[PDB]
Amino acid sequence: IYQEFVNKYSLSKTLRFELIPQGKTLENIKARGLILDDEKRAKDYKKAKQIIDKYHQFFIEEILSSVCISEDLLQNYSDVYFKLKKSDDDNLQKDFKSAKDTIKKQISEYIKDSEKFKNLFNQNLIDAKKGQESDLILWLKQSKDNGIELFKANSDITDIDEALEIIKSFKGWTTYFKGFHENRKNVYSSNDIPTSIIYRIVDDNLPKFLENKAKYESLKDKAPEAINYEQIKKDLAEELTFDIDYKTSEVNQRVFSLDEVFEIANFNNYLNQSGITKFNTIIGGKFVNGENTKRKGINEYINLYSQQINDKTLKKYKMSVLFKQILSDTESKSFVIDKLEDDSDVVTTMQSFYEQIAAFKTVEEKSIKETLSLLFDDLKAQKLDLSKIYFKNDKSLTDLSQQVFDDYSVIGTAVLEYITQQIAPKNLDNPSKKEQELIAKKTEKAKYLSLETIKLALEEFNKHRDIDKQCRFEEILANFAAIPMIFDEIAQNKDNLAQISIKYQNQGKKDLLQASAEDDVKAIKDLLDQTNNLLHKLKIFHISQSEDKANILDKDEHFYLVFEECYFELANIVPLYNKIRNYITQKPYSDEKFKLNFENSTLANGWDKNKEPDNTAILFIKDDKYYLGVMNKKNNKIFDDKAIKENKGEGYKKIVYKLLPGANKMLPKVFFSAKSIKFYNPSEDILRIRNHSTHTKNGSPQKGYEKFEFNIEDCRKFIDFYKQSISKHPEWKDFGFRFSDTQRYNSIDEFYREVENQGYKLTFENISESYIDSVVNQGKLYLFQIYNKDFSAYSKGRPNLHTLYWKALFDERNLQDVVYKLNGEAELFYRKQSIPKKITHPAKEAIANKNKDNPKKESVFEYDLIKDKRFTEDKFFFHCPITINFKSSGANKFNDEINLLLKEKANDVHILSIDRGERHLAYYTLVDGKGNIIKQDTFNIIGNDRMKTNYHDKLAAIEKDRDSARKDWKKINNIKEMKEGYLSQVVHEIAKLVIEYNAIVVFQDLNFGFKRGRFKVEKQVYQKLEKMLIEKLNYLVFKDNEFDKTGGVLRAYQLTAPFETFKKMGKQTGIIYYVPAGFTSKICPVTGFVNQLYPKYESVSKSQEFFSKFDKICYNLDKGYFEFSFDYKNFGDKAAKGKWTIASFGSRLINFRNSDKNHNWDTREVYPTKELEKLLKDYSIEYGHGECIKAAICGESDKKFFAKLTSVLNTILQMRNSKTGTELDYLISPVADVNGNFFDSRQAPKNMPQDADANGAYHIGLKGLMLLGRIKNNQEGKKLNLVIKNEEYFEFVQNRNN
RNA sequence: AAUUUCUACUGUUGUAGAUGAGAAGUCAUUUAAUAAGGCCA
DNA sequence: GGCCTTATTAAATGACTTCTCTAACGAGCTCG
DNA sequence: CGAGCTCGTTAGAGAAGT
Ligand SMILES: [Mg+2]
Ligand SMILES: [Mg+2]
Ligand SMILES: [Mg+2]
Ligand SMILES: [Mg+2]
Repeated sequence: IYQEFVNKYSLSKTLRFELIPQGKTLENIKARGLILDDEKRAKDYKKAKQIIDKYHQFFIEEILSSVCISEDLLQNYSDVYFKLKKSDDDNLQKDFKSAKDTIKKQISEYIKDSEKFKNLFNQNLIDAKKGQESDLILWLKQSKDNGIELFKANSDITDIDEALEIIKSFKGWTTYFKGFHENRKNVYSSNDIPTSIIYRIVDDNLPKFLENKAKYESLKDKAPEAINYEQIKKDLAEELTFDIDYKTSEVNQRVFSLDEVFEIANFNNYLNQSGITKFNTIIGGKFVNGENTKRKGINEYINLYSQQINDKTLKKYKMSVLFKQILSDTESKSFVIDKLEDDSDVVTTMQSFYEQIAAFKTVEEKSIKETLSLLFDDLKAQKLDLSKIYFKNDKSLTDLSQQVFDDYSVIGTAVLEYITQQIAPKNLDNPSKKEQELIAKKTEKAKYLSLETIKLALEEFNKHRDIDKQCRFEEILANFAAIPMIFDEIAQNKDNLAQISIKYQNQGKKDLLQASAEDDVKAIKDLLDQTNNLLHKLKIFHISQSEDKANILDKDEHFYLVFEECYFELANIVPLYNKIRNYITQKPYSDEKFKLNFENSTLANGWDKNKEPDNTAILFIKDDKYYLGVMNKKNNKIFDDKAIKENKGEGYKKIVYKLLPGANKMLPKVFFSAKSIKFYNPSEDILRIRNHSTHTKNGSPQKGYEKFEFNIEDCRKFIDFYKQSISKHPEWKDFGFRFSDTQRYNSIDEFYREVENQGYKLTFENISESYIDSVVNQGKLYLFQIYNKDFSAYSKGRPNLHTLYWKALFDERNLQDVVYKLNGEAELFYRKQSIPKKITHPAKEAIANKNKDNPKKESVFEYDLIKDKRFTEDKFFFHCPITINFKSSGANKFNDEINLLLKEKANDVHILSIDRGERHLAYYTLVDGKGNIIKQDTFNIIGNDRMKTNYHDKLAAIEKDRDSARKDWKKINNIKEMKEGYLSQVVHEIAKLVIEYNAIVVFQDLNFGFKRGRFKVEKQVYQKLEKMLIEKLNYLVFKDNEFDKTGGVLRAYQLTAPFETFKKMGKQTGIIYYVPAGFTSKICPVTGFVNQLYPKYESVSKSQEFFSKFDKICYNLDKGYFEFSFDYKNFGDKAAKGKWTIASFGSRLINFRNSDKNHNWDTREVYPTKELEKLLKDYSIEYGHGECIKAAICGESDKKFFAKLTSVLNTILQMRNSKTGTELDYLISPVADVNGNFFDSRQAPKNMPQDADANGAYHIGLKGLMLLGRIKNNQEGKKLNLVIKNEEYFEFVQNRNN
C-alpha cells in the first residue's frame, strides 16, 4: 500500500487562531490606541500602494514606448513560431528558445540601463537619506504640483498635496513594504512569470499578433467583402494615427491603413496600453456621443459576412483582442457612462427623468402621453396614409407578432405569401439561382418593411385560413392604440414611490445596495422596466440614421416630426437604466480584517532569540495552553539574557528559537564578511573561489570576476578546500554534519540543505509566573492566548487539524527530528464586529432540531445561542506559517516514484474515477483491476454519519438565487463556500477510499477550452474537486491514526506531486491521472458499441448509398425485433473493427421536442420497432420471410422516406434518454453480444453502471484502467505515454472479456 | 443554532469533516443595457 | 415569444500564476 | 569623532519540466 510514502517533500500552511487578550492587555492596547492607529495603517497603507503603482505608470511608459524598438528580430520569431505548430522533434525549439530570449534581452536591456531601476525597490524610493530628496517624493513634488498635471483625480486620494503625506508618514517604515517591492520586482522580471511585462509582450501579445495577422492575409484570401476600408474609415481613424511608422521613419499624423497595421515590423507600436486600446478598437469597435449605431471593427465585419451571406466556416478567422499591459490604467475610446456615487443620485437622477417625461409640453402644444393616444388613434381612422408608416423587420416586428397573434410566424409568412404573387409572377424566375440575399432580395433587413406591404398582405393572408375570424390587420393596428396606457402605468407608479424616494434623499448614504433595501430596489427596478419595456414597443417605428446609397424612404407627414420628437425624450433609458443598474449591483464594502503592528515594522518576521528586540513577539506554554506575547516598542529588552536569569522560576515555558535561513545566503554572509573575515581566516585560494564562483554550477561570481567551471577537473575542489569553520562561530556550533569525505558528498546543494535541515533548534526556558503577570499589568508585554476551541476545557472528542499541527510544533516527539518547523513572517489581525447582537434562541426554552432520524426533537440549553458569535465580537487573529516535512524537501522526480510503486504494487490497486457535470456533480466508481466495479455512489448526497444532505439541490438552489439576484439586482450570494464545504465531504470520502481500497483516482481531462464556457453552469465542480484534491493529498493526516505512526500527524500521507501550477502538471499529479475527454458516456458497457455513424440527411441520392452500406436490415422471425446488422469497414472516416448487430427490441425514448419555439422545452417517446413497421406499411416493403431486405429499401426513393429512416436511426443510436421524471436516466444497449439479453441499467446488477452517468465513471475508470496496464508493464522506455488515442481505447473496451 | 474559517449539524458553552495565509497582478465568466445580424417542426 | 452570433460598457464572483515564510552584517546615525 | 546603536540591506545552490 502507500505506507512507505511519507516525508516526501516540504510544504507550508498558515494555521489561524484567535488571540484572547489575557490579564489587562486589552486594557493596555486600548489605553494607548494601538488599534485606532492601526486601521489608519492599512487604510493609509493601501494608499501608498496606489502611489508607488503610479510611479510604475511613468516608468512602464518609458521602458516600452520611449525606448524598446525591437525590429527584425520579430520575423525570426514569426518564422519559428508558425513552423513550430506543425511538427517538432528537438530542433524547432532550439531556434524558438533563442528567438524568444533575444527579443526579451532588448526589452530587458532598459531594465539595467535606466536610473529608475536601482532606486525603485529600496529606501531611495520613499525617503532616501538625510540630504537627499527621494526619487518618488521628487517625482510627485515639483514635476506635478509645480508642474501642470492632476493625476490623482481617479482615486480615494484627494489630490497630490495630500498624497505626499501618505508617503512621508512611512518614514522608518521602509522594510514594511518588503513584500510589496517583491511584487514590483515581478512586473519587470526577465523570466517566465506571468506578472512580467516581458512575458506580456513576448509570450502573450506577440503570438496573439502572429495569428492575428495569419488570420488576416487568409481574410484577404477567401473573403474580400466590404470590410470598412472602402469608404468607412472616418470611424476608426482617431485610433489609426500611429505617430511613427515602423517600416519607414516618422510620419506626423497620417491615418494608417490595414495593410501597414498587420505588418510584422509594426508590432513595436503594440507595446504600451495606449497602443493596445488602439489595436483592440480596430478589432472590437466603439460607440460615440450623438451616436446612431456602432462603429464596427474587423471581428464584427467578419460576422456580417459569415452568417449573413452563406453557411459558414469563416467564424474561425475570429481575431483575438490583445491582453492589457501589466499595471496599466486602461482607456476605452468607447464612451464610458458617467457612473454615480451614492443614493442621492438614484432618487434624483431617476426622479428628474420622470419630471421631464410626464411634464413636457412641446412647441406644437402636446404631451408625450396625449400624442400616442392622438397620433396612433389616427392610425384607426386612416387619417394618415399607411405607406409612409414603417415597421422595422429586425425583431420589433416579430415581437409584435407573438404579442398580438400568439405566434411569431404571421407577419413574416404574410409578406412571404405576398412577395411570391404580387411583385413576382408565377413564372418562377430564378428561385434558387439568384441573389436570395440582403442585396437584392432582402430589402427589409436594414430597410423598413412598410405597413402597406402588411395591410393588403394580411388581407391576402386570410384568403386560405381555417376559421373565419382570424388574425388580420386591425389587431396589430389597435395594439399601438393601447400603448399609451402604459404611459399611465408610469407616472402613477412614480407617484406611488414618493415615500421611498424620500427615505434615500441624503448625500453619501450608499444604502440601496444593502440587503435592507432588497425589497425597495424591487420597487425602483420595476418602475424602470415599465419604461424599458415601453420603449421596446416604440422601437418598431424608429428611423436610425444609417442612410444607405440614396435609399431615402418617403416618410414625413406627421409621423416623424411627432414620433421621433417624443421617442427622443423616452430614449434616455440608455443613460438612466445603466447609471442605476451599475450602482445597485455592486456589493457594499465590508470592514477589513486589518493587520496588527504594535508599532513594529518587523512584527514577528522571525522568532529567533537574537532578533527579539527587533521583532518583539515571543511564544509561551503554560499547562498545554499556548500564549503569544508581543513586547512593547519602548520596552523591548525585557526578555534578554539577564531577565531570564533573574526570573527563572515555574510557569510559562518561554520558547527559545534558533534558525539559520538560506544557507546559500547566510554562510557566505558571515564567513566572508567585511567585519570579521580576519577571524575565520580564508586561505589564499578560498578567497577567489567566492570570487570566481567555482563552488557553484550556475552561481553568480563576485563583482569584477568571471564564472569558471564547476566540474571540469575540480568536482573534488570544495571538499578539501571550501569547508573551513562552522564550529568557530559563537552560536552555530550545534550541527554535527555528514562531512564531505571525498566519497560521501555531492555538490554544494547537499550541504546548504544539511545546514538548514539541522539549523533549527527549539528549546524551552521557564519564566516565573509572577514575573509574566508583572510586566502584563505594567504595560511591557501584550500577552494573548492562542485559542482554537480545542484548547478549551469542554473539548470532548477529536480536535481540528490546525490545532493538532500547532500542538505538534512544540512537542517532544516532534523536536527529536523536526517535521513541523515553525516559520516567521507571521501575521496578526483584528477583525471587527459584523453581525449585530440578536440572541434569537433564549435561555432554557426548547429548540426544534433539523433531523428526522434524530431520536430527539428539542434541546434544553441553559445558555443562549446567538446567531454568529464569530462575528458579534471584535477578535484578534494570528496567522502563523509552518513548514511541514522540513528536513525532507525533495519535490522533484516525484511521479516516477509512484510509477515505480504502481509497477510493483499492481494487482492490488483500484481505480477511483469521477464524472463532473450537472446531472451528477461527481460520481465515483471504484473500478478494480478487472473492470468489475466495487463501490458506486453519487457525490450528491454525502455525509453518511447522521445527516445525508443533498448538495446537488443546495447548489442548484444557489444558482437559481444568484441568477435571480443578478436579474433582480439583489445581493449575489457567494457559491464558493457552499461548494468548498460540499467538496470537503467529498474529498474526505475520496481520501478514505484512496487508502482503504488503494485508489489511483483518475479524472476526465477537460481542456481549458471546455471549462471556460462550462462556467455557464455555476454548480459545476470543474477545476475545484481536483484542486481541492491535489492540495488535500499533498498532506493527508488522519485524526484517528496514532501520532508518529504511518498516516499519523508526523508521518502523514503525501500522494500528489507538489501543486505548483496546472500548466506544468500534465496527466499525472502523483496518483491523480487524467484521461482525455470524449466517448466515455455513450458506450454500451457489456459490449463496447459507439456512435460512429452520423446520418444527417444531406442529400437524397447518397441516402440510397447510405443504407446500401449495411450488411442486412432484417426482421427477426425467432424473437420479434428488427436488426440493422452491419460492419463499419464500409464507412468513411475511422473504421473500428467489429461486426455490429444493432437492433430495436428495447423501447427507446425522449427526442426533445419543442412546443412553440426551439431549444429543449419538453420531451417525447417513440418505440423504434413499431415506428418502422408503420414505415414498412406506408410502403409495399414486406418482412415476413426474414432475409436481407436491404435492396428493397434503397429502391424506393422519396423526399419523405430517406428523411424519416435516418431520423429513426438518429433515435436508435440515441442511448442517453429516460427523462419524464428525471429519476436516474438509464441506458439501453442495442447489441448485447453476451446472450442477446440487453443491457438495461434499471435491471443492472451490483457490478454494472446504474444510469447514464454511472457509465461515464465506468469508462473514465476504464480508459484510466489501461494506464494502470501500461505502468504495470512499463520499462526503460521512460517516455511515459499517458496520452491515449481512441483507436486502441475502442479496441480495449470491446475486447475486454474475450 | 455555538467554529481560525467554511459546510452540515445539537452531537450540551460544543460534535464530524475540511481549512495555505498575506500581497500583487491578470484572466475567465455571468447578468443587464446597447449595436449590427442570423435561424426555427 | 424563444434560440444564437460578433462586439462595446458596467456590475458581480471565481480562479489562475508569480513573490515571501529571515538572521546578521554595514552603513548611517545620534551622541560624546 | 569613537563609542555602540538600529534599521535598511545583503548575502545570493539546485534540480524537472503541455
Ligand atoms: Mg513604441
Ligand atoms: Mg474535538
Ligand atoms: Mg473538528
Ligand atoms: Mg453550518
